[PDB]
Formats: sequence, C-alpha cells, structure tokens
Amino acid sequence: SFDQQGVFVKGYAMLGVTGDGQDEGESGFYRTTFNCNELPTDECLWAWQKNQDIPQLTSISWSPSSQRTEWVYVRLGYDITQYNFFLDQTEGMTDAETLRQRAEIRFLRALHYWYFLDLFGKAPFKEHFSNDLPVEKKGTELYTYIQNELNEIEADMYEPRQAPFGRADKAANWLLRARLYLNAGVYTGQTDYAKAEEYASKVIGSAYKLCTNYSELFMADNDENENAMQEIILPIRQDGVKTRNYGGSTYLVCGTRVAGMPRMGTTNGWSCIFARAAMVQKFFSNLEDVPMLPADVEIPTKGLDTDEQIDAFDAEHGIRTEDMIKAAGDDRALLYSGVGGGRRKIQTDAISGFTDGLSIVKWQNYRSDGKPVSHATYPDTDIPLFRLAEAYLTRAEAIFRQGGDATGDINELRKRANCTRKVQTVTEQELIDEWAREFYLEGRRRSDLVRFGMFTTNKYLWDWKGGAMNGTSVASYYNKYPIPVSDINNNRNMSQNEGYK
Ligand SMILES: [Ca+2]
Repeated sequence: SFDQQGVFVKGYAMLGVTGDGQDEGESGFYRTTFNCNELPTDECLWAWQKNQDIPQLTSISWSPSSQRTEWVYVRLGYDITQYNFFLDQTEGMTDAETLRQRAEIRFLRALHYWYFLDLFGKAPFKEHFSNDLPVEKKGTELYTYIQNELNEIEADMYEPRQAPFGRADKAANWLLRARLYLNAGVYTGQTDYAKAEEYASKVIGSAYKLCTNYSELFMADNDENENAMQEIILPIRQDGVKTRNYGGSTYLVCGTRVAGMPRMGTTNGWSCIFARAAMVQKFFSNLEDVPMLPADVEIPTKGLDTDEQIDAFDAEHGIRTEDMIKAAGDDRALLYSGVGGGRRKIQTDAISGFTDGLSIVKWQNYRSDGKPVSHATYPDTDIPLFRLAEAYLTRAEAIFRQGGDATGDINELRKRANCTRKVQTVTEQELIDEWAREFYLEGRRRSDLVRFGMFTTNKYLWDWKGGAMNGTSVASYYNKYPIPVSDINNNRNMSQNEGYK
C-alpha cells in the first residue's frame, strides 16, 4: 500500500543519495547537477581526462550523445515522476501535515524544473504520474509555471526556521523565486531585477542569519552547530553511516582529496577535482602572490607521514591552508598548495593529474566542536544547498543592475569572511568574482556565468576553457545543454536545442 510518510521522506532523500557504466552514486541529483554546473567552468577541473565525456564537459564541447548530460536529464525527470506520484496519491487530503507535505513536494518539483530550465532552457513536462509521454514546456512558459507553483504553495509552508531541519520553509520558497527573478532575463528575455530585490529582501528580513565563521557551513556538524544552521535555508542531510558512499558530500570531500594531504577527513581520497588557475585568481588577482613552495626547494621522501610533520613543513614554507587564508585576506580561500600529496602547480600546460592545480579544502569531514564523526570514510557533512548568503549576493546584483548602490550587501559577505579588502564601488567583474568566492564548488557557477554572458564568450577566458590551455571561446549554443539523443529518439514530443546536430 501507499506509504505516505515513506514516499515523502524519499522525496527529500532524492536530493542527497542514490538507491551500468556509472559508478556508485553517479546518477545522483547532486553530483549530476553539480558537474554540469562546475566541470566546464572556471572553478575546477576533473583530473582524469581519460574518463568518458570528461574532456567534453571540461572544454564545453559535448554533443547530444553526452553521457553526463543524459545522466542529469534522466535524474531530474525521474525525481519529478516521484513527486507527481506523491501528489496524485495525496490529492484531496486536508489534514495539516499533508498540506505542508504537498506544498513542500511541489517546492521540490519546482526546484527540479528550475534545473531543467537553467540547464536545458526547457523540460519534459508532466504534472501527473501516468504512462503518457511528457510534453515539451519551453522557457517562458516553464518560467511562468515555476513562479506560479511557488506563489500558490507559499501559504501552506512552514514559517522561516520552523520546519524540521532538512525541510523547506517559506524562506526557501522566496529564495528560489529571487533566483528565478534574477535570471528572468536569461529565461524569458525580460529582466525582473525589481522582484529579485524584493524577494531577496524577504529572505534577509527573516529569522535566518549569517554564520560568523564561513568554514563552519561546510563542516561535519553543520546540522547541529547553530552558528551554521542559522544560515542554512535548505540543507541536504547527509550521514556517513547511512548515506555512505552514495551521497553528494561523499563527492565533495573524497573527490577533492588525495592520500598525503593533512586532515583528509576520509580514508579514501578520490583525487577527482582541483582548482583551475582562474579559481585561485579569484582570491589572488596576481597569481605570483599565491603562497607556493619554491621549485628549488626539494620535498623530502621521508618524515612527512603524519599531519604534524606535514603541517610543520608547510608552516616553514608558508603553505599551510591557514597561511593561504592569511595571504588572501579572506576566510573563504580554503585552498591547499602544501606538500601533502605532492608538489602542486597553480596552472598546467597539460591536464595530467590531480596535482596539476591547487586543492580545494572548503568541504570538510571534521566537526567544529571537535567531536567524532560517524564514519572513517564517508562524510557526515550536510550540503547547505540554500544559504542566506545567496539572498545578499542576489540583492546586490539586482540593485547594481538597476543602477543602485550594492556596496552594502557585498560588504556584508566580505565582512563575514573577515576580508582585509572592502569594496568601495561595485562593478560587473566584482560581482561575478564575488559569486565565485562565496559559492565556489556549491554547484551553481555555470548558471551565474551564463547570466553574465561569460560562459561561452570572449568576455571571460579561463584556463582550459574551450580546450585551449589559456582558454578560448566556444559556440554560443553551448549556453544550454542538448536534449539527450536517447530522449529525442524515445519522445517525439521533444525537440533538440539550437546548434546541436
Ligand atoms: Ca550530517
């Protein structure tokens, strides 16, 4: 029989865990969406280019036969079929909890449609669980639908911070709408920054507040530490012993580490992704200012097995991550150029391995309170999918776009990060750079780059963009992923996006 509670729980679980030619957890909502919004950007690089479809995602040169693209497409659609099932099975129910559940499920469905809209510009549309092929709902119509959904369900959702931690409240609703309004120009051709500002303000005016220590937002106890919880509007709950190797944070932590690094937080460093030189430049405009071990200084083959030994050596050469942060004058510069794991490069002439770029240690499987985590390999770290910081950056950009003064909102975030440099005047470049500094490796980069018209164009060239070591542009039709050829062949209702063949 229909287990309403079980299905509801699964609705949320789909955001952070999975149930070939696809490794464990590869079909995950988070990993697939994260990769499509990160791997082709200036924030990071996949170290093993021999992997299928990686060169394509890395260089922005994929085709309709893209495996990675099919993965995210199939996942988004599948999740929605489940949300539709729950809604069809609870239709007519009037009890208080079910009203909240239905609103929340519609919210999650709306979020999924936003991903479709943002990534493909359209989506295989269906509102009920049936065998009928989905119909194509294009950009503007899709945009309008999502905004209507969020508007209609707001009243039945929990007030800000009143829902059980892990569930969406009215503030999550407002934030997503603010994101939609901010990107209204891209999706509909008509901007709506006035509304972006309005809804961003609703979120800022809520009970949510900014965490006083940036790093704590991405630590193992971010579901218990109030300093972090007060800012996390929508957390994707993760638990080492339960989520295990199939979660989103498994990738964020294990994927960015390699044996030898101090405080790995895991016994298994996948050494999958590292920072592109352009990412490091977001904290160091002049890359020569980045703390680095001199080429003439050798790295001992012995005496560097413990974190203590590694830290002492890094300290001697000023390359501990805490030294990186001090040099950057920004708490958010959670990068590693130390000797743990081997000699690092900031930029490379050929993507040959994990050490060809600095490591990103933003995500950690250590608790701010120092207590034990649940597992030696799989992280406990929740993914703060929605953070109050997004409201500040969204409002800043909206105000800037309208000709207003956005210094206040930008400095709210820079002050939180204890930045030595405060912004005196906001510019387009400053804004997109701040989006990177605040949200790097949180799965949204590509979307912001497209809005700023920098994803495919010459307006911004980063290392390895377009397949060129120094970066080169690509066709503008790449601002949208293609509809998987498999669905083109299976659903005659769908049409391929412009440019692809
Ligand atoms: Ca957790």
